[PDB]
Amino acid sequence: DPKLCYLLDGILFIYGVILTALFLRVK
Amino acid sequence: GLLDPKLCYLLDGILFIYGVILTALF
Amino acid sequence: TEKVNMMSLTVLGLRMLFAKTVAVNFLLTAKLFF
Amino acid sequence: TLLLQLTNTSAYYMYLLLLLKSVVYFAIITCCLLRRT
Amino acid sequence: QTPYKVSISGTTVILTCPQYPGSEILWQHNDKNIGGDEDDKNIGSDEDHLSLKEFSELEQSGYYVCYPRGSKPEDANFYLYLRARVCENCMEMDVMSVATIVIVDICITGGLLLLVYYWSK
Amino acid sequence: QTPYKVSISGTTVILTCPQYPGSEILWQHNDKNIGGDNIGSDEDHLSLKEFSELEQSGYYVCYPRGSKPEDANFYLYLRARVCENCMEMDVMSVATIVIVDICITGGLLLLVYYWSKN
Amino acid sequence: KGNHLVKVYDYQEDGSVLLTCDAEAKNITWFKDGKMIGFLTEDKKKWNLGSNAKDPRGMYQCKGSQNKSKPLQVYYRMCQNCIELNAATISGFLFAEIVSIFVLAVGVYFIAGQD
Amino acid sequence: FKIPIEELEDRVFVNCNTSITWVEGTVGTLLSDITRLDLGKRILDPRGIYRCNGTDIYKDKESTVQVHYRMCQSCVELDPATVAGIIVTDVIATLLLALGVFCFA
Ligand SMILES: CC(C)CCC[C@@H](C)[C@H]1CC[C@H]2[C@@H]3CC=C4C[C@@H](O)CC[C@]4(C)[C@H]3CC[C@]12C
Repeated sequence: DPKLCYLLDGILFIYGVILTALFLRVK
Repeated sequence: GLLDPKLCYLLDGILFIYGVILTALF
Repeated sequence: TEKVNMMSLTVLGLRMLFAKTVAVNFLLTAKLFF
Repeated sequence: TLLLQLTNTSAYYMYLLLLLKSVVYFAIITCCLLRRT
Repeated sequence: QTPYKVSISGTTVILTCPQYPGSEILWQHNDKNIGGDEDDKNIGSDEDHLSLKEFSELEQSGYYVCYPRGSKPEDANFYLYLRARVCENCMEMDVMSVATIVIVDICITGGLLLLVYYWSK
Repeated sequence: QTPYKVSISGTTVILTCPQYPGSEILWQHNDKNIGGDNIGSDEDHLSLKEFSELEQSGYYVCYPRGSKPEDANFYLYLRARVCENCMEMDVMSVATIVIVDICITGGLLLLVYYWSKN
Repeated sequence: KGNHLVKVYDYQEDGSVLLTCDAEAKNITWFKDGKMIGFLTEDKKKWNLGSNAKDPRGMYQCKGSQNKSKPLQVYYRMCQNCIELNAATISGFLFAEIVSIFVLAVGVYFIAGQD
Repeated sequence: FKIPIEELEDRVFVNCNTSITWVEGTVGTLLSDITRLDLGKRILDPRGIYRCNGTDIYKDKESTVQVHYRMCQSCVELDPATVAGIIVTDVIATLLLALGVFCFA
């Protein structure tokens, strides 16, 4: 279960970073 | 002990909120 | 059981502080680019 | 409960390492920024 | 009727018999005197309560009674039997506590950030 | 004189008492004698795999032939629990990992930064 | 009996272990690998070593009215620090490290631009 | 009459030779059996006040004892050598985040 938690955390973290990049580009 | 529930849903919860706010603003 | 629980609490706190630090670094890099 | 402890300490080492790398990136970032500004 | 109050913090343990709050009361441990016996000054009684340290699970965890002056231990029918795995500088917190502390951290950092941002106009 | 040396590797443990150039070596645990017409017990080699904490612990003696197991210099208490493929790390390990991490990340980041600057 | 007065105290479910010897004497001291670190005063007979998670070790000796008796050594392994080294976690090691350093390189690449 | 508290490997029990009366605390699960009460699992922190009278030969004398177990499996060992460091580095982090965001305008 901690393995799944860390994997999900990393995937969602990368998604957050890329979406911050895309949002800050469109401003 | 507290196991995953204290550590799994806690930070995943707030960061999920971060993604939702980001999507709406964009 | 006692030692394990503090290990979990410490790793959670350190993960939170990691998220805060990465937000800081993103903010700084974005500012230097503007 | 031993497996939980092993995974816990592995994650703790992971995150300490990630903190170290984030600190070095902050150091280079702030050096460059204070040089430019 | 009034139940005994027990407070365990670190290793020191405080034990109270609140039946008689207007006077002093001695203490017993399976009709054997303990505390303040000119030796082992760590284990000692108080004016109204008990104060023990270096608590052991194997020994010193049995039947306790509070008794007035010159009173047989079998007079009072309200005894005391407790068990404790004393954990020095080590308390118990449940998941709502850590959730609230994390929420407090988020609230304070967000409030500080919003305040400095608004202050900068 | 010298303490008994133990080097636990993986789930297998190792131990012997080599304090003599030439001498007879035995091994006793609560005055038992097993082996000689699970446990690895040789005439000069002792080992044990699957070291269970509960059923494998206690006292150990390594004393040459010719007497009872009550004259050797000292005993040994070995309350040990071991998992499958779990290396244990200590002060020397963490410092080396941190310093090599610094070296690697600094070198690669400098390389990419300089290459990107053109 | 057998010049082996030192005996480790067992049957303690808590996080602490003890040792004792059967000898009567006054103002007894203890030896750690033969050095003067240990001391025992009156009113106390069983000496305390420490928790089993602190990984204690070394030599320990007890003596009484008899001359210098025959010591013994203890060893402990409870780590609470060992890390997994199977293929199920080193793969995560490498994935996390590579992803993080790649993100770092992307950031520094973009930083090496405007100047 | 001192009431004896028996203890199995993972069961905690209270036994006395008359009806046991509940006034405050936790019983665990309701028990229809008389002259015996089952409390609950060892790791449950059972708190409670239990009251039962004397026996037939010991008629007309009450016997009330308070039972508490502190055997915690959810307690945390608090080390001051780590919490101080983590709180001070969090303070530094928020200070410097405030500095960075202030620099933004
Ligand atoms: C994860 C951290 C450490 C590094 C991630 C890199 C981030 C901070 C970088 C990579 C590329 C960058 C973007 C590149 C170009 C632009 C366009 C400009 O008009 C506004 C800023 C903006 C939108 C930048 C914002 C910051 C940015 C998204």
